[PDB]
Amino acid sequence: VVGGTEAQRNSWPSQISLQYRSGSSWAHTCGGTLIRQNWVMTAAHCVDRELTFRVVVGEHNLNQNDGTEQYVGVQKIVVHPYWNTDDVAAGYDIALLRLAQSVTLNSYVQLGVLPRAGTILANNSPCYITGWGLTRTNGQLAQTLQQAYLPTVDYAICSSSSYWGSTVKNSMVCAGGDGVRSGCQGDSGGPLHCLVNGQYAVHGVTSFVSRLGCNVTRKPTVFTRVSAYISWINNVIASN
Ligand SMILES: *[C@](=O)([C]([N]C(=O)[C]1[C][C][C]N1C(=O)[C]([N]C(=O)C1=[C][C]=C(C(=O)[N][C]C([O])=O)[C]=[C]1)[C]([C])[C])[C]([C])[C])C(F)(F)F
Ligand SMILES: [Ca+2]
Repeated sequence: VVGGTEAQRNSWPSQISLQYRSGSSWAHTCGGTLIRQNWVMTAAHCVDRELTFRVVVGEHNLNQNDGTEQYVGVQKIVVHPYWNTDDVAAGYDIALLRLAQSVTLNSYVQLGVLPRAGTILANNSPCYITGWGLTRTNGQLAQTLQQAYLPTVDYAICSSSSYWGSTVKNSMVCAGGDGVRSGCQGDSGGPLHCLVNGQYAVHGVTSFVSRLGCNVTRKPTVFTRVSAYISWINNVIASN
């Protein structure tokens, strides 16, 4: 997250770090949100790959012992059936990951709240991204959870030619696009927390930003619109 600030240890307790085996040690590669105690929501393209995955909940500094961490393996990856690795811009960039045992909840570990199916935000909605991704284009990972105020840019505006054109669709959400603050690599798969009727809920999963760079004016960070995939989520979880 470029242009962020570091978050307080207990603000965003559904935040997770998704990591791989890197071999001898582990390496953050994306974010995720805790949505059940044995289930996490992240982006299909962060689990595209043949690596071993773990998840870390109660994580504030990726280095440094926090005193609050729980580390749990991933048992089972369900990618959207229509995701195609070649095409982030088609959408479906969404995956659920079954953990090997359920985490315990506390003040640093909590379940993400999901929007009602179908909800769409007004323009210029209040929303935060959070993550450990690069703090500059072609920079380095934060060591501490960062967060950045990114309000929404609605589908017609984000849709216009001066912004994403065509490449956005309506199964997606745009937020930011001011030139200063944005998502960046290593924030992929994590939450976009929006304020709606006094409670924060997770309305996006971080997907993509532009090839010219992370914080570019008029190319907002783009995310999977959670509210288009409610029924898919609940059907996976039901099934396993
Ligand atoms: C994540 O932290 C990171 N996301 C990405 O890395 C994603 C993964 C796939 C490519 N990603 C991009 O964000 C890249 N985007 C593009 O290269 C790109 C932009 C736009 C389009 C498009 O307009 N197609 C339209 C059409 O009409 O079909 C395609 C491709 C950028 C340059 C890096 C953060 C950036 C969120 C992680 F890094 F892990 F992946
Ligand atoms: Ca730590």
